[PDB]
Amino acid sequence: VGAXAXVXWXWXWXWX
Amino acid sequence: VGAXAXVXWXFXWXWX
Ligand code: NA
Repeated sequence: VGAXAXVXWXWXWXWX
Repeated sequence: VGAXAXVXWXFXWXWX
């Protein structure tokens, strides 16, 4: 849990 | 739904 890649908040593919 | 900022897959903060 923290910063980098995976899932959650920020840039890439999903919803916003 | 798609690419850009928000929740889902990618970079930033959350789970690896
Ligand atoms: Na995200």
